[PDB]
Amino acid sequence: KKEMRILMVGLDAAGKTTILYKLKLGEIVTTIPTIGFNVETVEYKNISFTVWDVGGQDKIRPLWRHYFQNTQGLIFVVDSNDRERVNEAREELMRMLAEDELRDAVLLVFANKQDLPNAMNAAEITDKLGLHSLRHRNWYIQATCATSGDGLYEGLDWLSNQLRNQK
Amino acid sequence: MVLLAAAVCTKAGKAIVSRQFVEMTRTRIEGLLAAFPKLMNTGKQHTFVETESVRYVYQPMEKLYMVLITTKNSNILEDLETLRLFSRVIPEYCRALEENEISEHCFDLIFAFDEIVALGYRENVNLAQIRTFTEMDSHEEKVFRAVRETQEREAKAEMRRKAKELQQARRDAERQGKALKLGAKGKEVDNFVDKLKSEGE
Amino acid sequence: MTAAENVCYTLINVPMDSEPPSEISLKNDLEKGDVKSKTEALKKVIIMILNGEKLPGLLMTIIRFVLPLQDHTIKKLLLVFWEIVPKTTPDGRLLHEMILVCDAYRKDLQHPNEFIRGSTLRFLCKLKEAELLEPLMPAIRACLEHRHSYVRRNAVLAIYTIYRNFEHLIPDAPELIHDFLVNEKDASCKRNAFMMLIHADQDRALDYLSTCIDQVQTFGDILQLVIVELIYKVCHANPSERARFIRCIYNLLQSSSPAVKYEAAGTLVTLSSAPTAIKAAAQCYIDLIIKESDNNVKLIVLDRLVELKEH
Repeated sequence: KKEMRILMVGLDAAGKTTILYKLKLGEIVTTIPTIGFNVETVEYKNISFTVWDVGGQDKIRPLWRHYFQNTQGLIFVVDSNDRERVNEAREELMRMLAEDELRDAVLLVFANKQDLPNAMNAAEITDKLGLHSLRHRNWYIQATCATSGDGLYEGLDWLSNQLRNQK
Repeated sequence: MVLLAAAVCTKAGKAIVSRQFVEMTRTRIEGLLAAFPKLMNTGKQHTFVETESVRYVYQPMEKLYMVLITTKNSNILEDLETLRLFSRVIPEYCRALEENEISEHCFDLIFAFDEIVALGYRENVNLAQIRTFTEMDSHEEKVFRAVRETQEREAKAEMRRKAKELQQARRDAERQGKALKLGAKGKEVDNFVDKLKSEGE
Repeated sequence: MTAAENVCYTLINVPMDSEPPSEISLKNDLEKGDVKSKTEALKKVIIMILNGEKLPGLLMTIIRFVLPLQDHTIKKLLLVFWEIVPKTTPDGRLLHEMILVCDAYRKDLQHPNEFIRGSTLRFLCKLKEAELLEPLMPAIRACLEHRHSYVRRNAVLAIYTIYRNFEHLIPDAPELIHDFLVNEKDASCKRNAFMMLIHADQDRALDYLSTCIDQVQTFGDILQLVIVELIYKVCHANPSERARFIRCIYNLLQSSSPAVKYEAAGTLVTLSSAPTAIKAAAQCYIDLIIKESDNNVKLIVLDRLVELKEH
């Protein structure tokens, strides 16, 4: 099985840990904001994805740099209901994408919490994050509900196909 | 009434392992352990040494000494029972009472010593309880692991099922385009109290 | 603080016979080794740090590759590693990396293995960093209600040390431990709860003792010794209380435990100067010297008779 290292990052309360355990255990884990990281191995289509869920709190964001090394795919989780912090999520994403160690990393953006009535749609998040300005980077945005699991498998299927063609 | 430290020393006076149960500086405990071999009197029929500040209580173990460092006001009866318990713990981990085996098993000894004494007070433990506590064999952990392995198996089965469905959906999308009573209990205590009252207390 | 002025709970004087493992070798064994190689590498790292070597480059390697392991030996060795590793910068600030370690302590306090919980609680008694203890307080409190006496007895000691060093983290600790002591059945848990109350709140310890004073003779020797220690401290601070406890201490002179007899005789001399009380204590010492076969006991109890004679 091809082993792939994936870094999952984003702001606090974006639902990163809920996505990770929904993929691994099939269940919704009610998570307090992650004050650390989780590492879990998820198997999809004979690829073993080692996913690193790093906490998104302001105190933890400076530590994301330590996880960039040997990252083949980047999953950026955004709370699509949090309109106030979308600009902060854009700045942090752009700061990460400027790092040379992430230059060859494939970007998957999860527009999470699409089940909420005030959630920004995937197109509005694409514009607010400025994803169309990214040159020479393969990116995809998927609308996701971490609680139902909707869109999570479509995002992984895209990631698996991209990482299979990169060799 | 406080056990300060427990140490295993060579007959040459080298401390191999020491565990402290109270807040001591490294310089203080190393000083106390370095003084011990010079303070040891040979040819005496007792196994303690007192300084101005501390008491050493020790037991010879072939080429080694098991040493307890206590306060001068520590209860010697409790300290001797504690010393006997420490001396019985060493052979449970070390087959030979030599410096090399004590050095190889130093962490197992530290873990066993922490089961005997907490904050300078002796725990009510026997050798079999120390063994049980150091083995860490938990029934709850075994049950928790068995439940978690079962959940991981189910999640793996579901993930394989969804992976097949997605791969099939892609292929289909590509295809479609009255006796006299003598003696009352407690009379001795009452007589003692009545004597003390007669003495003005 | 220099390593020599720091609190030292462990001394290991192993002759480093073999070439001292390079930091790069240790790092490779910790990252890529099997559980046995990781265990031996971690033992070597602990011994090197105890002998005054500074290995700051290994901290994150241990956090990433050793901390998530579920091996019981590695879990215990990690508690010894966290006891000795510098947690603060030279300027006294907590290292940023320690936040990742704090979540591991919280997981270990919730671990299904009761011995991991108990060992982690015992380690927390040695922690001096309030910022690491604050997020653990809910998990430490939950360990008081644990089904195993091994967890409960160590949870009482953890609460006692946290209250003593950082009262603001658990200001209700004396009340919480009093309610624990009243409901507890395990003798070791009762002793540890009572010992905390002697140091933190003597009035609550006295209130508990007042409910059980007539039953003290039926208690285990460990609980009797801690009760004698309370009676000594209270009667030393407040001489008016002596009249209340003389009868209890005299009953403890008849204990089956020679350790309790010795401590009760020593305490009786401090409670009463009356000739009858001194005679009872002196006879108890003479009887201990005659009955006890150990020359260490004979000599030390003889010194108590010599101290009595100096008055």
